[PDB]
Amino acid sequence: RPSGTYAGLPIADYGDAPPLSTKTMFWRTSPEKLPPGAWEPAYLGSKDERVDGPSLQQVMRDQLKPYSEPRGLLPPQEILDAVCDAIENRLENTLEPQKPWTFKKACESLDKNTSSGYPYHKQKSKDWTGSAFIGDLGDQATHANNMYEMGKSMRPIYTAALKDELVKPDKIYGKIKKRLLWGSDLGTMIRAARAFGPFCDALKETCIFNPIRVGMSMNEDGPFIFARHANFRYHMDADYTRWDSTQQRAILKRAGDIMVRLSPEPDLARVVMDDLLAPSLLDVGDYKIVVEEGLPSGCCTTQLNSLAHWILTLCAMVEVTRVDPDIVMQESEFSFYGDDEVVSTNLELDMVKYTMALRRYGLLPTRADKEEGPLERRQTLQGISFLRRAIVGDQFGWYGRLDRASIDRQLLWTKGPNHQNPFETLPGHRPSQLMALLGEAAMHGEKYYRTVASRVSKEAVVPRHRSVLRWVRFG
Repeated sequence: RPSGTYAGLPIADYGDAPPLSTKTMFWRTSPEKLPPGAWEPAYLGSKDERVDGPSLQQVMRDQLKPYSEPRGLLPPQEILDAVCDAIENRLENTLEPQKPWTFKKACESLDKNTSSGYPYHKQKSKDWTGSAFIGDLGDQATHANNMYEMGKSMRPIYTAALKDELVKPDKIYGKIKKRLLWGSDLGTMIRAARAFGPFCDALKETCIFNPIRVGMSMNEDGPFIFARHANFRYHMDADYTRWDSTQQRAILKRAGDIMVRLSPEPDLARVVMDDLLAPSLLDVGDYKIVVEEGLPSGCCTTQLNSLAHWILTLCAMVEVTRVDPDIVMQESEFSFYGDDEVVSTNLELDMVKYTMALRRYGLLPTRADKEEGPLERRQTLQGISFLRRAIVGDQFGWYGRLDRASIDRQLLWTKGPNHQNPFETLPGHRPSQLMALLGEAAMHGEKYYRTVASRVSKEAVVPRHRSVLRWVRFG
């Protein structure tokens, strides 16, 4: 029945999480050595041969601290109110009304390759028949669904984890850092997917017309989305640091009012929503801690986080320019995917005050240069980035071009089963991935593609440069 603080946060109970994984899924594609510049998978803990560093638990503690930090301020009530209304008005106008989700659809929509979280901590497939859940997950899922249909509350229990992904060298060999993941429990996933799966489908259908850019295909949808943005005189990217842990529950509650209101079973979704926003129970292994503020990375949450982003951005804009939110929306094009943003506007936005305002809400915008100061607006869209592609304009139009280093990386590394040493190579010589690479290399001109296609060829239908450029850009 423990007590006290763990990493600045109140302890609620003993934890049930199994230990943090010390394994990576990335494998080198060749045995050849790697320059000291190259990205490698994030730190693997005590057992990590590359560097003797701190414990994984220590690394997670360092991630949890920002959630203990004092919130920034709320935007002035009247602005928050007018922004929330304007946003949800916009969505009422564009969103196609939906059928409620069944338990069957909810269960289908779940990613079967990830852990079911508390209490069973098991890969979802392991109890999946192909069309239903059985055994343990079947019970948990059947239970969660009854509570959801009854409008009864259930406390989510997230399982803390650290992201296995490629990071730049100083994250491994300098100050070691690893991204915190919140793994929802199955019951929560089922309740959230019934409540809000409709909103998500509806929202996915309008990824071109609305600023929540989730669902967008970079190749097919990119050039339209960018052309839209190019109609506006000024363009910017706030590029936030620690978005998730700086969120305010008060802002997320407004985002959640919107989702709820626009759902086909709003009384049922209300309960789920309130459950998702109540102080979060996080299992860090030793303990389950209560985290009252910030955003939980677990479950829908990508849309809730984009809504919140839209709310925040529009508040700063309304505050500085004094223009009504729906008018700001008339004179503006926004792109959001959680923390990621492009904002284009015809309005004469004061950058110093816009930045002041975002910092006042407790957000941490950052400059391109990494120097302190006001946010920078440009009169060209070229240069601004979104979803890891750089936005380029040419005689034929606007497109998203992934940078060289991202492409090089996908050559150097591949996914496989979990293992302890990232440099061990995978025996056996992935064409689906190899195709899309050649595509991305095409957008970079003559010299670069010819050195990529060379490497690709060594990994043993590889056409000419302009013959794939035209494929990936147009038909």
